[PDB]
Amino acid sequence: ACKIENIKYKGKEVESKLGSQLIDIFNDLDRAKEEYDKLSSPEFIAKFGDWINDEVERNVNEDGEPLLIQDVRQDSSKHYFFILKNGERFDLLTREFDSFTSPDLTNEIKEITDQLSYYIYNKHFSSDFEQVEGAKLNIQNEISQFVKEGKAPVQAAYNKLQDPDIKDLLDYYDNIEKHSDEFESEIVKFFSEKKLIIKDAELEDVTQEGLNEGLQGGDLVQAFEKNSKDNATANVKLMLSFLPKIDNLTGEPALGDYLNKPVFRSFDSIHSELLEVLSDITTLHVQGEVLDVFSSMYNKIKELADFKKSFKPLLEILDTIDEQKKTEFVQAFYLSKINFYTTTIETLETEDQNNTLTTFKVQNVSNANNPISSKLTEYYTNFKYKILPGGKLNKGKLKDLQSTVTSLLEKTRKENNPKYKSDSDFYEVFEEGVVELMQVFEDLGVDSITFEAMDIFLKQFRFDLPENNAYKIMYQQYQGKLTNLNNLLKDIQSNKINPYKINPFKNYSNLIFNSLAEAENYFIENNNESTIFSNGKTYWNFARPSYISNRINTFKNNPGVLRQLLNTSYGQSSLWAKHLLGEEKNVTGDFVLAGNARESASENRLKSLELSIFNSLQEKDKGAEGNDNGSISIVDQLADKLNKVLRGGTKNGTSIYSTVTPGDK
Amino acid sequence: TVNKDGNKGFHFHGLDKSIMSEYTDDIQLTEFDISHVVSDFTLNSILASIEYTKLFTGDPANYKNMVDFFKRVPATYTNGTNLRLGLEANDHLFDVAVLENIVKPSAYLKEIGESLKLSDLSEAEKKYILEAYEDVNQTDAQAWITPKRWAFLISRTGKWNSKYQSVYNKILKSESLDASEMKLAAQPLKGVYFGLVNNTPTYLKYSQAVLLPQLVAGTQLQSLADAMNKQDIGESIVLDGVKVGATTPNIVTDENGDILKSISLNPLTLSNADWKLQQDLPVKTIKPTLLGSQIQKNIYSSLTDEATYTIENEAFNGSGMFQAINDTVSAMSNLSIAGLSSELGKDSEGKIDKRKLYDMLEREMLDKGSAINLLKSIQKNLPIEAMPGIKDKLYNIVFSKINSAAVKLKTNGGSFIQLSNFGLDKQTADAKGITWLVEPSDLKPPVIEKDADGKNYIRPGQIFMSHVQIAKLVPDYAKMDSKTLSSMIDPKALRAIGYRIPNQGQSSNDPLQIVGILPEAMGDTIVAYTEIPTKTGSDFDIDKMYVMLPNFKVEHTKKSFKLAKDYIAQNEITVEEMYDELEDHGFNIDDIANGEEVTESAITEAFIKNHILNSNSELEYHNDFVKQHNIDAVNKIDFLGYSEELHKNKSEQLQNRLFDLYWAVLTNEKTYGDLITPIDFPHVKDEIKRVFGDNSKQTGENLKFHDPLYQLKLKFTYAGGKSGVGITANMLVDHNRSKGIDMQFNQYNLGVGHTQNGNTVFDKEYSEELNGTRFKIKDTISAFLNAFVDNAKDPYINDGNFNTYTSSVAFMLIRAGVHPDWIISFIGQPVLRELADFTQRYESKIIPKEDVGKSSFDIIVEKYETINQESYKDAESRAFSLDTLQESIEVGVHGIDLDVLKTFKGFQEQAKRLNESVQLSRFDTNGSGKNILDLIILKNKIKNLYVSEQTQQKGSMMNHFKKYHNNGKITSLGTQVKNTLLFTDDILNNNPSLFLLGSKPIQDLVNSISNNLVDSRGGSRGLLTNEDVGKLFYKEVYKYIMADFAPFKVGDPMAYIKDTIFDLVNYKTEDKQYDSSNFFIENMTVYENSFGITNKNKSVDFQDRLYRSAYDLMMENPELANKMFISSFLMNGFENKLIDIKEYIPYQWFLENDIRSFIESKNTGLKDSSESLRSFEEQFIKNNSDSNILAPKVSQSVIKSIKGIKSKHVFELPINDKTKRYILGATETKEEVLPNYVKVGSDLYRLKAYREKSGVYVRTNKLGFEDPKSFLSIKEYKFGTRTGGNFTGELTKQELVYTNQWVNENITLANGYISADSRTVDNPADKILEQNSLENILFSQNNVV
Ligand SMILES: [Cl-]
Ligand SMILES: [Cl-]
Ligand SMILES: [Cl-]
Ligand SMILES: [Cl-]
Ligand SMILES: [Cl-]
Ligand SMILES: [Cl-]
Ligand SMILES: [Cl-]
Ligand SMILES: [Cl-]
Ligand SMILES: [Cl-]
Ligand SMILES: [Cl-]
Ligand code: NA
Ligand code: NA
Ligand code: NA
Ligand code: NA
Repeated sequence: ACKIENIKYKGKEVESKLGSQLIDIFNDLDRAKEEYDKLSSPEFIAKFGDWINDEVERNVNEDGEPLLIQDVRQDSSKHYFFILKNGERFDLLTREFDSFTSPDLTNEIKEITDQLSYYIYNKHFSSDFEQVEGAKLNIQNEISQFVKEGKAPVQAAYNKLQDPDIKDLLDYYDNIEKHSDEFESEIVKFFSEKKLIIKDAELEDVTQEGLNEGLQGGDLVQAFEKNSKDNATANVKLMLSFLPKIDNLTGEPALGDYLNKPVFRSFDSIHSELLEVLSDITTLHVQGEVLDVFSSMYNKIKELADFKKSFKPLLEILDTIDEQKKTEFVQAFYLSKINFYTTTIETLETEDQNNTLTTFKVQNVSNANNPISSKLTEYYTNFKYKILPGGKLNKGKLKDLQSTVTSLLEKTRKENNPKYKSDSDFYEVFEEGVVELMQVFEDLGVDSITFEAMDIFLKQFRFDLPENNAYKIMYQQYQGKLTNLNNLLKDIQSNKINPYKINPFKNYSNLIFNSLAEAENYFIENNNESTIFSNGKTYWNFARPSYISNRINTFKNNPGVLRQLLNTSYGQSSLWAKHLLGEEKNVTGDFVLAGNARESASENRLKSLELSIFNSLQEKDKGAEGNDNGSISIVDQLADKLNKVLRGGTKNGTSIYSTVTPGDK
Repeated sequence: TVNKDGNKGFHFHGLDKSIMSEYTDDIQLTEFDISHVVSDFTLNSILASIEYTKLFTGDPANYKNMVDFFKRVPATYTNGTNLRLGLEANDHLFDVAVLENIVKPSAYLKEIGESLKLSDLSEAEKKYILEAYEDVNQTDAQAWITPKRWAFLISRTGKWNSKYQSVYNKILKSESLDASEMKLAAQPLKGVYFGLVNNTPTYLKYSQAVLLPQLVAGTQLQSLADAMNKQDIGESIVLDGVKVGATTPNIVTDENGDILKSISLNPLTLSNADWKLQQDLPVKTIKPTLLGSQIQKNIYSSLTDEATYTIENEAFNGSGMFQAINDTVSAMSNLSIAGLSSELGKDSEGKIDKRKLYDMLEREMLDKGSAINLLKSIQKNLPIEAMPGIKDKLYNIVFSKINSAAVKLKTNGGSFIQLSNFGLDKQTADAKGITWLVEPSDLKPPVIEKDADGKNYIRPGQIFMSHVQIAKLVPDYAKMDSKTLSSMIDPKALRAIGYRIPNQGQSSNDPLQIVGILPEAMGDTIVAYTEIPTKTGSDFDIDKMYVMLPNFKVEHTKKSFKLAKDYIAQNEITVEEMYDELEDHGFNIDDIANGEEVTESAITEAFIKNHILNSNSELEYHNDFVKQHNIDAVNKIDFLGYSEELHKNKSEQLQNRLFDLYWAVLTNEKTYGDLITPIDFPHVKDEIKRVFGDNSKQTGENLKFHDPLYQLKLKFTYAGGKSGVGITANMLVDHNRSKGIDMQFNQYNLGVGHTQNGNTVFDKEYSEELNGTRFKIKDTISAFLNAFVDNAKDPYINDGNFNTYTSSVAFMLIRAGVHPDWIISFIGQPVLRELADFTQRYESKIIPKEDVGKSSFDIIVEKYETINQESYKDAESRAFSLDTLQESIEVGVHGIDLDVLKTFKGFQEQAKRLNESVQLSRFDTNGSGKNILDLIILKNKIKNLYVSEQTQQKGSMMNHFKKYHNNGKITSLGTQVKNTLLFTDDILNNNPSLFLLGSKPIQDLVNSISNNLVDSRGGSRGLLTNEDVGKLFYKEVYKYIMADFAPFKVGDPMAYIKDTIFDLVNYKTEDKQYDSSNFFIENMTVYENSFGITNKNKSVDFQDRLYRSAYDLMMENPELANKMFISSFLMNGFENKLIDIKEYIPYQWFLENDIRSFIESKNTGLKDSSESLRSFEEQFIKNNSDSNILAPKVSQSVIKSIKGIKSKHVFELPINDKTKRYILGATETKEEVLPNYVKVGSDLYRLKAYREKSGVYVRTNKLGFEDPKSFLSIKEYKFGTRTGGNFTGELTKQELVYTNQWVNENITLANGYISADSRTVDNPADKILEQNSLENILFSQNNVV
């Protein structure tokens, strides 16, 4: 008991009915009296009225207290508020999931919701989904049944010997059942988002509007205006949703520290990775063998499952899955990368002559803010903070880093011995040095650095490959990168590379920081979608394949057709087939490259070949005034085409040839 | 160009220094270096084009010709769902048969001629129509696939399911689909194909109708289908459906046109890897379908008062129908918006229920799917302005509901894919398949016939269609004999009205009669008479046809009523609950006089009918009922009836009334001509091609077809039409709408075109007569529309200089009445073509402007002033003759250049007036706009056109408001704008406590700031009519209003956020030592001067987890979260920037900091006095001073220095020919007034005084901070008082205070400088706008003698 009493009738046996209401709705005996004493504050009396001395008529309960008004919404949400003199809403700021009190509350309720969703999925949707739609099942019964099932053995362990920890676990499961309708709402949202919703009214409205404006057919909405996740059926969506996070230490699926039930990896990150690796895979007639796209895809997964073990069960699922669901997975990721070329023009004036000169730079916006390159820029700005305060190079601390890395190189030269062969030996001799590298990288601006990544950074991205003999590889990388740092420092101290103009991390990207950014991105989930933003519209960087993309992917992954193209009457004069295939001929008929050079050349020439779509042309720092393929003037497009064609004349440059004009597309 | 030493050379724009260095490092280019660069470009691009033909397109010899080659190139671009192969046998191949084109003469040719004899049409015109119907392409781009092929295609695209397996098994066994499988029908696949079959390019553009056994049963086509099953031929495409690479087509027809009894096809094996399902069009059965925006106004084209249109018990003339139709559609609108009114509790004054508004918004956000943060913000009934993340979306939702209710009117119907009637209307043996409702016969076109009374009507065309409505209402309809179904459904219920968007004419609309119901498994499939392609100008791969269908009145079985009564008494649904669920209340308003409170049986019967025996109902009573009880087949289906009194009619009744009115229009004698004329209108095409040449015949001299320049020009030529199709459709539909009213220029005559009382009058029937020919305006606009829509098939319209520079003037000339030949000769004049090309070339980024501000027109007039040695001042605007224009094109005529330029500029300015009228004639589509700003601009445009008409301004537009209200009778568009623009304006005005940004003070503020702006060429912008300035206004006014919020009031913004950034990164570092991270902080990317999230797209779960993590931070480290939120406002001002995090700031933070009281006090403070907003204006201009319209950039050349002080600090702008661009207008005393704010170079100036005809400008401070390296656009605002920027440099502050010293020392009247505060523009419009309300302005109808 010890309930709260009416302040207006202070010093009497009466209790606060409003106080009991507040007690019932906040579930905290202290917080209810706290809010009640907040009500008696003078500001509330002035804004609402004096119920302690005078007797108000409008906004009062039976016993003379400001009544709580409960609004139940269309989604059965309960909100509590007061009405003041003005008629204004005094919101009571009630919270959902009050019983759970973790300071990191978000991932706690996420773990519980994900486990309930996995329970219901494995029970009902494990076979098929498109017939039940989460309506045959009753969520509430499933919540209660999961609670009972997870509670039974804990109740037995409690009956064996009384322990407050076991009672705490029992109360935690009871609390999971207590908020069963809120978890129901969360998982209804989870399951409804998977199945795509068809919308006929506004679809027909926009179709009629586009036909009025003159958009015949598929040209109504562009392919890259539709997101790639709409291609993944709800079965594939769930199948990718319930994959476990592997523990970075034990190398096995990790457990949620709240319920000791395995926690699952985000769907968005998995979908992004699989798009990156499963895209641009198409059917091929390679050597009289028609390629089942599902196989190559599968192989990719398997290969990827050797690096990131989180995908081990997905592969497993693809083995124990129906052939129809195999096709559903295929069409979920049977897409093509669609990268956008934006031409930025910048005009400057000469130093002395005071005449104009321009520069055209064609950037790939689709894979522009990729996870690796962004990290480099993330380094650079963080490097500006720690080493360049206000534009002054802290050469003292940088020389300190030089001394540290040189002493580390001395230690490597001193303690190197071939008898060391395992990773344990390498760590036994160099853990302190690895930690000092962590510190020098952190001081250089790699704030996000973590020891685990360093492991991979020293393992040269070989995980199950090294096996017993691994000291060499690691050591190599160690000294290599260490030496490179010294060189970088000697280039940044002696001002061969000035930090104020050119980004050092970009310069030493190949030698040091590409691998480092890759290694520390291995542990972070990227929930973003591969999209771009162009002239107010949002475009997606993966689109359902086209004939031209299929043809280029065939040239890249089955070059033999090119040979057959050279064997036909018309395709015999192809310069591009010969160039891509390496059989470049001279003025008399002899090959310009030797056999060893021809094989390597064709590989690189095929890899560099890149289909793209012209996104926009824009003046530097004025992207809002940009022109796409529809609004660009003939003069601007002619200049862009000129520079794109002639850019192959400069060394370390490549030309970009547009196709034959595709009618009115 | 010439360098410093006087040597000549070349400078080449748009070539970057990196490539130019590869030729010569010198600053100047010689002729040889230009030859080098151009030769490199040309030859390499030619070789690349050839390579593309070698690797991707294929040998161009396989194409019809070189001209069609570029039209077929898009095949290489085709995208679609490619299909999975390689898993059984020969996956990668499928056999196709290429068939002959089916080109017949119309079987009913005699009847079409005998009907045209009654059409009151020209003789050569009738001959043209008849000979056009002598050559009908029946199967243009048509294909048929076997059900096996359909199943393969769907299974390999992942779309297969067990219910597809059921419907496929039923398709093979000719079993009728149940109600659940209707959405799983085998409608024709919208696929496309392009591949290289043995190094021959094969391109297949076609629709893949599935040869269901139920379709081919009992018809000729069966034979065809049979062979395909026997020969494992999956697909069958007509020759016109295989653009390139077709083998010799195999013949399948007899001498008499019948198809062969036994067929053996020559197969062509293709590759499945090259096939792709291009459009996955869904299956949408008979449903509420949005009535086409174009047809409901193009129907007036054939209305004539010389006819009598007769519906049941009503008869109208041409004029009456106009009103009648309008009246009916108006009624619909009034009904719909009334419903919305009840949804909002709209008072008589206009105040609405806050609870109901937020309920509607919550339901829409729930249905659409919303982040829990934003939906909780809505649920808390917070004021719309207190929710920064979603304020714009909520305004959008309100506007969308209003427009959709009042404008997006619906009838019964659907969208249907066309299928050729090749072997389907000609029957053999007995047809168990197609459910025939009449005696089986050929599908016949619309012809004129006599009824019993002898009056000539139009026999409607005959149609096949999957009437899913009948199938669900009458199951087992395919079982029934013809006679029982014929009597069962009302003959007036088997009719339909089929239109095609775009409606290029009355031919696109057809009145049709359903002679047979196709199998349900053909989905949205429509089979029409054999001549519909020639009439409608339609292929069979064009988009879905639209049709409007009648609504049904159904007689349900007595057993259905008995079972429903047993269920409703068993389940204990109370008598009131029924009444409660039937919010329609059809009897409560007027039929309770006898009903009162006593009648329960009526409400029970109506509830049964409307929510238990109604197949489509959301109440779920029908579904739970059909769970165990099974409904019975309806006894009779009838045409639902209407009343003459529109208030008696509900929505369905009004829909059917509109249907019958359109039927009477489309089935009348006098309209047959307009119905049967094929859609090609050739006068403009033929004149363009005779005067400028036929470009359909081209040769590749000098390797032209691979030249980059030729391909670029061809791309632009093809892309021209996508712009013109929309404007031409609008122009046609407006002319058809406004034919009766005589819109005219007040005191302006173009010199050509029809005139009334010395004024150019618009939208007469015919054009002027010129050389014995005169053409209807309808026909000319239809010809232009057809040119634009078929631009890809033949790009002739651009050859006549008809482009976006000349479109407005061309259509003004058309509607004025000018002969098409004269328009073609005038717009196609060579000097105007030079003007157009130079307009495009001039605004380009590559070519720098010699004199910015000199318009392209000015450059051209100066060129031809120098060439002709004449002055444009002494040139006049002359209405020329054809011989002058036509000759000048063929052989130059001297002395007419400057005159045609003057005529074109005058015509262009008056075309501005006409297009201003057209833009206010689009309330039946756009409504009041999608945004609040669009409503502002629409209202201001209405007011401006009104005050221009009333002031009797010279080139004004008259009789425009007769489009809303004419002949004392409200019109369709008038009602539309009444309950869209005026409705939303009433809501916004009469609910100031809710919509602050929509309140009258904010609108008046934007009107004032717009009036204080100067449009180029010397105008005062007046009321807010420019879109960009309005967008800037609202985006900055939200910041200005929010700047008074107590947490946001922090001095030195830049420093503050920096501190925040510091704190931020610290958190990150420390979090590493805890190994349990905060999701909100993890997704933050810090820049040099800002922080936020990447603007890449984000799923709802990701946003929700971000919001939850931000709320967890609000509890863990509340000061850091507070700092981050304040920085989120200071950095961006809730504007949709590239690093915005406003939608993840928990609403708990705004509520906790008392945003409710803040917004409510702001509302009640602006309710009585708008003084608090007074200090906003300058800050606005001082923050976005980069805008060339807020602060016009004045050339330093025309600037004149003043004694004592440097030019940079204070200068004087004199009124001049070169400065006429800046005078806003005249004061009361005829004094000229200059703009308040002007920037020169990179310095801002505010006008201080006037000396004589000159105004003095002094430097002032800029506000805000711009850092593109960090995506940072800080704006500095203070509410109610003036503010000083914290970012102006120290030396700049010293210079400014010294300038202030000097200007205060000697600018006084003793020196002759009148202070700027005296000069204000004298606006005449203000009086009119004060004395007239928006309603009276829109409807006019003020009494006169
Ligand atoms: Cl120059
Ligand atoms: Cl590139
Ligand atoms: Cl760099
Ligand atoms: Cl693509
Ligand atoms: Cl584009
Ligand atoms: Cl099958
Ligand atoms: Cl807005
Ligand atoms: Cl409606
Ligand atoms: Cl091109
Ligand atoms: Cl960005
Ligand atoms: Na051949
Ligand atoms: Na051949
Ligand atoms: Na004329
Ligand atoms: Na300045």
